[PDB]
Amino acid sequence: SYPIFTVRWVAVHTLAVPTIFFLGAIAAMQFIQR
Amino acid sequence: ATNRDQESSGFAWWAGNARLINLSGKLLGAHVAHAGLIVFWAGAMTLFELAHFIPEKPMYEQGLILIPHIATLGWGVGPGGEVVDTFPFFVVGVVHLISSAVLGFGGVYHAIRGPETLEEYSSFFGYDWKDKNKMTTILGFHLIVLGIGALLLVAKAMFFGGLYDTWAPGGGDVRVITNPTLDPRVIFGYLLKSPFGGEGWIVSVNNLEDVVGGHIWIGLICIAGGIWHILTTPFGWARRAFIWSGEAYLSYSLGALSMMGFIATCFVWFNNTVYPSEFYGPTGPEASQAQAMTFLIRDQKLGANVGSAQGPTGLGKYLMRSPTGEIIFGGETMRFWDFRGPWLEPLRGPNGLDLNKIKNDIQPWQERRAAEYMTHAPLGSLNSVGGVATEINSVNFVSPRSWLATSHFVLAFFFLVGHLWHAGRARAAAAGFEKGIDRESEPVLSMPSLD
Amino acid sequence: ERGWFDILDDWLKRDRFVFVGWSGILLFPCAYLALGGWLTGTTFVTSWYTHGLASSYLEGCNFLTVAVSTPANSMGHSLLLLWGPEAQGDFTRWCQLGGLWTFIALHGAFGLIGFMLRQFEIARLVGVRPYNAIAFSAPIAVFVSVFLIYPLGQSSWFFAPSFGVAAIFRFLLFFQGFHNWTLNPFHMMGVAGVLGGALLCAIHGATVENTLFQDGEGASTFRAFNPTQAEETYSMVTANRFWSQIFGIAFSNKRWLHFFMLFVPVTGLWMSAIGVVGLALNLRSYDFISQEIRAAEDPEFETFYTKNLLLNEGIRAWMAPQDQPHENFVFPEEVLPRGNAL
Amino acid sequence: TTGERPFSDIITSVRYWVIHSITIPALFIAGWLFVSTGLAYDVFGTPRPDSYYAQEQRSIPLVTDRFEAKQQVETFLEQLK
Amino acid sequence: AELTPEVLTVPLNSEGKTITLTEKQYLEGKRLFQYACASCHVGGITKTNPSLDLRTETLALATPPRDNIEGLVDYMKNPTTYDGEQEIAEVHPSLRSADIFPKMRNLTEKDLVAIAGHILVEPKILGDKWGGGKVYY
Amino acid sequence: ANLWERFCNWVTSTDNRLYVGWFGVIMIPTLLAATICFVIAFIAAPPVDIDGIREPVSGSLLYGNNIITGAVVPSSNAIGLHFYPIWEAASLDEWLYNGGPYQLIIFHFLLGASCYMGRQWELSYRLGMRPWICVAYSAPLASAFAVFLIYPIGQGSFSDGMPLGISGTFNFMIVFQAEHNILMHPFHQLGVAGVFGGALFCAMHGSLVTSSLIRETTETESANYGYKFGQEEETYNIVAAHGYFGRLIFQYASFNNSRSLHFFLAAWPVVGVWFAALGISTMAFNLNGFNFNHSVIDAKGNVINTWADIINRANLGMEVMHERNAHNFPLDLA
Ligand code: CLA
Ligand code: CLA
Ligand code: CLA
Ligand code: CLA
Ligand code: CLA
Ligand code: HEC
Ligand SMILES: CC1=C(/C=C/C(C)=C/C=C/C(C)=C/C=C/C=C(C)/C=C/C=C(C)/C=C/C2=C(C)CCCC2(C)C)C(C)(C)CCC1
Ligand SMILES: CC1=C(/C=C/C(C)=C/C=C/C(C)=C/C=C/C=C(C)/C=C/C=C(C)/C=C/C2=C(C)CCCC2(C)C)C(C)(C)CCC1
Ligand SMILES: CC1=C(/C=C/C(C)=C/C=C/C(C)=C/C=C/C=C(C)/C=C/C=C(C)/C=C/C2=C(C)CCCC2(C)C)C(C)(C)CCC1
Ligand SMILES: [Cl-]
Repeated sequence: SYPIFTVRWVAVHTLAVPTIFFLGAIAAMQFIQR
Repeated sequence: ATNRDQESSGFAWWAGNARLINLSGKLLGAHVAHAGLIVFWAGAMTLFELAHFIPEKPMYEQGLILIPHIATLGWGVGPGGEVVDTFPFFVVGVVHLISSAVLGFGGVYHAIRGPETLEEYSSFFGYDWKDKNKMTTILGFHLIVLGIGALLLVAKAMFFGGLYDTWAPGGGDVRVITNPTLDPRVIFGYLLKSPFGGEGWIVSVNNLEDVVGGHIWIGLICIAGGIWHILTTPFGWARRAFIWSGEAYLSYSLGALSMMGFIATCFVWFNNTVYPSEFYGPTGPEASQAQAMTFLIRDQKLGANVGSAQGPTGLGKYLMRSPTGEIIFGGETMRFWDFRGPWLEPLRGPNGLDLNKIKNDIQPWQERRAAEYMTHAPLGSLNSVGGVATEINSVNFVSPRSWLATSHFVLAFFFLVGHLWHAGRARAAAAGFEKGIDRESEPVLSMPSLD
Repeated sequence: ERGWFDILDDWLKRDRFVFVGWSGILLFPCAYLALGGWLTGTTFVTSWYTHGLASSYLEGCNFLTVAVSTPANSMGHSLLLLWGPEAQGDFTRWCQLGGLWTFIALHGAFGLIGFMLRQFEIARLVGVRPYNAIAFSAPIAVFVSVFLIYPLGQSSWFFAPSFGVAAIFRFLLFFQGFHNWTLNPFHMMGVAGVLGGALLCAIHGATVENTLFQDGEGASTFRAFNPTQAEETYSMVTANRFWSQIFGIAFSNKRWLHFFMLFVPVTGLWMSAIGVVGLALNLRSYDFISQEIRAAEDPEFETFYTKNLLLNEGIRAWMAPQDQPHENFVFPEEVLPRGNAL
Repeated sequence: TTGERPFSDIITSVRYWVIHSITIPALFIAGWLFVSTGLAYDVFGTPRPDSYYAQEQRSIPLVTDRFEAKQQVETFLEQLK
Repeated sequence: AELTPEVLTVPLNSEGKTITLTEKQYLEGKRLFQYACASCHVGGITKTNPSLDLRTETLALATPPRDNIEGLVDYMKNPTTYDGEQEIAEVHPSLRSADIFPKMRNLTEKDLVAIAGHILVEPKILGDKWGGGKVYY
Repeated sequence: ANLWERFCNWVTSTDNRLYVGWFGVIMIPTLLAATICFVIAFIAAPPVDIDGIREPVSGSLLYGNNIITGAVVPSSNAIGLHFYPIWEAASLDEWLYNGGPYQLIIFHFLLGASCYMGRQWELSYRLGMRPWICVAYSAPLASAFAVFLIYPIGQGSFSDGMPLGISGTFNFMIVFQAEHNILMHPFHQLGVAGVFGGALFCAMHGSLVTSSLIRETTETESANYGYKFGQEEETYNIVAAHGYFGRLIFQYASFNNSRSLHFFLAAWPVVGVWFAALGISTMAFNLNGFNFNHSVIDAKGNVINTWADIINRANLGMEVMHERNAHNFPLDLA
């Protein structure tokens, strides 16, 4: 009934895809020791 | 699902607990379940404090707020406030934790299993908010309970080991209170003191005899009034002054709690008798006076005549006169000359600080105590870096007096907002316009214009 | 004529979950890049070579202390294009030299233009008057005056605000110490507009909510409103009588009331922007000459004005060596201004 | 409504979660590895804890020229032994 | 820059013998210094008497010299005034006065060495910041 | 109709041009007293020894101040938190030297303004209104208590209360930053969100309602004449406003219920200013902003400065210079 790939789909993923990658990068930083 | 949606009850989910107003049985459960939460926290937090407690560190260096309450009552501590036995702290924690399961059990039962309303089930436990006789009777029972509670503190002080007395000769110790103050001129004279500097209203109580005798008076008063309110019903003048409804009664209590929270804020901030500095750290006034004492001692040891040292402003560098003549510490701490503490009073004469005692009678334990309190002033950051806002990281410290005073100001403030919210709503609901203005009966349309 | 331009126009203006429009060709890349640059920079990029500061989660900063910092003072007002003569196409050097700051500020400027074109574009399609776009001129005037004009009057981008929480706090304190910005009547007007705007926001909302008509039976009054109803949902007449008798004066025209709510904060922000334009040239309201002449000659004359200048003097001397490392200030202990004891 | 499938429809559909139970952790782990391999340091030019200063120096490697700024940073980076 | 054995090498006594601490000793010294000393000595100053700091140059001119491990360990057992003339255990924390300074009751000899080591290494790291006060914050 | 019932009916009458009411019976005399003392003191009061060090600060117009530098100066640090009414002074000249007027103004003002809040409740009850306008006023009122009463209590002196003047306010703010790092306190940050947000939503609501006014006038007249006081029908199209703002963002980020929209307008600034007031009130007991001074350390142990450390440098400059003759000992503990 509904399409899958719309403008809203692109807008959602340009934000959500880097967010998750950044959250993993920042999670790893909590174990860096000087 | 009796009254468990917005259509049946009229209250949306975010005001869902308002659906309980006329469901005394579920309302009983909510109250009992919640008291279990209070008793749970008391039990659990004590155990957490105990597990994290090192007896060689001062309590106030360890983030403790509950163990200091227990130690003040005389359990676990000896001379100087040194911890001699942590088992009482353990007992207090365990018993509160175990009791919360009993309360949680009853709360959950009444909330979801028992009768939703109690009026059909029992007329003794049933009540109607508008029944002025039943409401004052329930009030009377709880006054008798509170009165017994105040008498338990007297029993501990007079018969079961006593209380920790920061003022006791020889550095502070547990002491049995044998002659509590009963003179009503003393006890009620505290109530008529100004709340301003040098007076301090009831926050100024500074000896355990007054503390204990005040609780004797409070115990009798609560028991008597409790019997009074069981046997009587509100008088005609009282009937006309109040709103008689559940929300109204809530709003009055919210006002009362807000007032008590503000008083407790000032108590922990200024009083060092029922909040001994050995357990809670110095007061703000105390640490500021202690700095002046520390440098007076240092400089006098180097050969300064501190009585005659003129500071840059022309006022004494170490000592000056208060606006009424008393000899007091100089510098910015001139504002704190109302401070009284056991480490300072041996230097006090009839005219205030006595220069001969300062020159000759300062004992090493006083220098120790002043350096300790000066370096544990109640200043520190939200992430618990101790000291002035410009200090570097190193010292993990925020005084218990700051934690207890800030938390209870915030709570008291919101409880005042709650009083205004619910008192204003109670009034509007009683009169019938808490849902808005009737279009066909808009009161302003029947009033003469202003101009 | 239904050429490709008109077909493109059709697709851009489709009623979808996120409207696009012609303005969206400018708005969306520039907004996304400015936001992505700030998140990239605050997560991974240092300020060590431009400021002597750590400024990223990677280095151990937290949400309050991360920033994308301004470039080094030696860059002047360089555009700092990735392909320009400073970075020379080297992405890593570009980051180390402060290229992300101009990247964010410039894409942000064009993003803001794009947002305001979007307000015009949508307003014209729906058929409303474009007052929302007009009100948005005030955030744009602030952004352009603080982030672009102010550093362009100064020696370099370095003295622009850096993009971070604590870095902005440093910017507030720099403006007190060096510009005496609290004394500036253009700032004062901006304060009045912001605080008066918040005041109007609170009072209008509370007044509506407490003069509601009973249009339903539930104790939650929110349900008793229908977006297409013709009637006012609250009593303007009762509201007017309440404030007339509480305060002396009240609104009586609802169109004036809501124009005024537009007017007050928008005007305030515009006033503050003019003052910052003056600070670009150091054209400060720093002193009252009459106060200084008296205080120079009369060492017993003291006001809160002279007290605050002493604080500004402390700020300048104690923060300048670290805050301006390219100047190489060496201030021996003996020259630092300090009161007694502290 | 504007025609796209409702969000509540999508995020309660098994197929959404079949796909995203993989794509979400995969991205998280890529981000973690970007830091844990040390790649982030070298892409952006950010100092490691042991490379802010040389062992005995206490001066910042501050950039002071506009058009030789690139060489200045490279020179500062050499001097880390 | 790194915390190297060179940094961690400090005078053991006045005769010029050195001792090299481990990183674990240094970090233990830091934690114990914070536990027992920093309330008055944060950053190498002395809040209750700012005339005396913990700079090595100041410790060198104490009597007896305190710019080495043995001198500092002795100070924490039996502290004296700067000229050595008087014993100040009654007002300064020490092993001799662990009854009245209870935090000293659970310090062992090994701990005193680690605290001492922290005090001698920190100036090699921080330079003027150590003992310099707010001017160098 | 006895004389007490007559007086009560006049006091509570909804026909007075300005409502009096029982709160107004306390409000009117206390606000008059504070206002008259303030005006006289601002024009003509002699210098006041705010910090107790016999170093009087000039606050009034006749003693060399303009509108921007003038103030009613807080009472002396030597008084601390003692009550200092006129009758505790040996003379008016003593009372003026020691900052007597400050105490009289703020005590009467705080009483009057609390009664102003009660009066807002009281009139809503007489007119058949809902009662919570006074809850919104509690936010600015709590703030006045914070800087005039609570902060003096915690610091132990009314000499650290906010001065009653424009430059005096700035002095208070700067010293507050030095002593509590208020910028780094989340309650001040929530307060900034409250008033930045409140100003934003103010301009938002004003612009959207204005954008959707229903054409009722010609171009040569003010559109404000298109609304008539007391008219039954709404004057703008909220559906058109929602249709615009929903497309500006997305549909579900926009209000179409005027009641919940106006509730949001009330709540956002009021809640934010409550936090601001609680920030001042809890920093009165020295629970200060986040301290990240020297939080970032390199492998060797060198301090790596952050923007937080640059803020600390500015705070230090404020600290060492404020009240330059008032400190004899190294720590400014209150
Ligand atoms: C202390 C906090 C507290 C307490 C004691 C209550 C209590 C109650 N709420 Mg309220 N409520 C609260 C907070 C609280 N609420 C909050 C924060 C909100 C906003 C979300 C609400 C919103 C709300 C609404 C909208 C409604 C209520 C209702 C009720 C009543 C019936 C609930 C029910 O039937 O659920 C049934 C739920 C279950 C059977 C699921 C599990 C519930 C049990 C009790 C969990 C207990 C777990 C515990 C660990 C077990 C310990 C056992 C051990 C002691 C032996 C009950 C008296 C209802 C009411 O008024 O009825 C007339 C109702 O409609 N509440
Ligand atoms: C003993 C105290 C007490 C009691 C028994 C009540 C009881 C009631 N209140 Mg009142 N109220 C109180 C104090 C109290 N209030 C205080 C102190 C305030 C000021 C804030 C209010 C302000 C208030 C308002 C504005 C309203 C009520 C309403 C009500 C009714 C519905 C409540 C409900 O279901 O909430 C449901 C509970 C929730 C929705 C949860 C709220 C979540 C809070 C905000 C989180 C707080 C953060 C937490 C402390 C820390 C963070 C936690 C996080 C990190 C996880 C109920 C009769 C409603 C009413 O008028 O009905 C007649 C209503 O509109 N109350
Ligand atoms: C009277 C309340 C009170 C007070 C004064 C203290 C005080 C303390 N606690 Mg305790 N504690 C409490 C309640 C309290 N706690 C409660 C309710 C719990 C269960 C959650 C705990 C569980 C607990 C643990 C597990 C620990 C402490 C610790 C401590 C110490 C350090 C505190 C800290 O670093 O905070 C950090 C500061 C914050 C987290 C700020 C909180 C901000 C809140 C969310 C704002 C809420 C505002 C308001 C309520 C909401 C209004 C909303 C509006 C819309 C109406 C300090 C002595 C520590 C310690 O040293 O133990 C020995 C520790 O480890 N506490
Ligand atoms: C203030 C709290 C409170 C109140 C007013 C009530 C009231 C009621 N309960 Mg509930 N209940 C409670 C708490 C409460 N309960 C708790 C804590 C539990 C778990 C133990 C229960 C578990 C419970 C069950 C399983 C049942 C009830 C029932 C009832 C109803 C009949 C009770 C009766 O006639 O006993 C007669 C009076 C006594 C037997 C005297 C008991 C004396 C106690 C046990 C000794 C301690 C007294 C002393 C004051 C305690 C101090 C506690 C304090 C330190 C906290 C009545 C409405 C019954 C019901 O709902 O019927 C449908 C029922 O079946 N309750
Ligand atoms: C929880 C405690 C509590 C509560 C809620 C009540 C509630 C009530 N009492 Mg009861 N009472 C109590 C405890 C309580 N009482 C105790 C312990 C005793 C024994 C001492 C009494 C003895 C008693 C008597 C003799 C009477 C009541 C009456 C009443 C009713 C009228 C209350 C009223 O008008 O107060 C309003 C308060 C006043 C009118 C006091 C004067 C107003 C002053 C100026 C306010 C001062 C405020 C100021 C801020 C004070 C600060 C502290 C101050 C001490 C310095 C009300 C139902 C009346 C009644 O109807 O009996 C059936 C009544 O005649 N009570
Ligand atoms: C405050 C209650 C203190 C605590 C806790 C610690 N020290 Fe201290 N220290 C303090 C003072 C007032 C002085 C001067 C004593 C004098 O009159 O000479 C000192 C001195 C020292 C020194 C000598 C420094 C010098 O330059 O000679 C040292 C080495 C020292 N203190 C070490 C030290 C240690 C290791 C501590 C924790 C176990 C410690 N101090 C705590 C005040 C206080
Ligand atoms: C109603 C309701 C509600 C509420 C509820 C509640 C609130 C409840 C409570 C509950 C509770 C309140 C509970 C409790 C419980 C408890 C318990 C269960 C305990 C146990 C204990 C133990 C087991 C112990 C142990 C130990 C010991 C003995 C020793 C030491 C160690 C230890 C700790 C291990 C809600 C909101 C959800 C909603 C719905 C409705
Ligand atoms: C314990 C103690 C003590 C004692 C105490 C006491 C003895 C107390 C008492 C107390 C009291 C005894 C209190 C009281 C209170 C009261 C109140 C708080 C009141 C209120 C009122 C009101 C609120 C009213 C209102 C109104 C009006 C006014 C009008 C009409 C209407 C109405 C009713 C609303 C001492 C200190 C010695 C010491 C320590 C301990
Ligand atoms: C720069 C640049 C660029 C770009 C980039 C980008 C575009 C990026 C993006 C990025 C991104 C896009 C990122 C993101 C991130 C995110 C994050 C990191 C988030 C986080 C979050 C959080 C953390 C949350 C929190 C919270 C809050 C806030 C509130 C609510 C609650 C909670 C707690 C949840 C390019 C290549 C073009 C070129 C070169 C330069
Ligand atoms: Cl001082």
